[PDB]
Amino acid sequence: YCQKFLWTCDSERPCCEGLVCRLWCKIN
Repeated sequence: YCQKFLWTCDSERPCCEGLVCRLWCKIN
């Protein structure tokens, strides 16, 4: 799955649509 908001993402792990992969997955 994509990483949920508080689910810290890595640049190897995609963020959900509308979310940016910062330190953690941030919503726009």
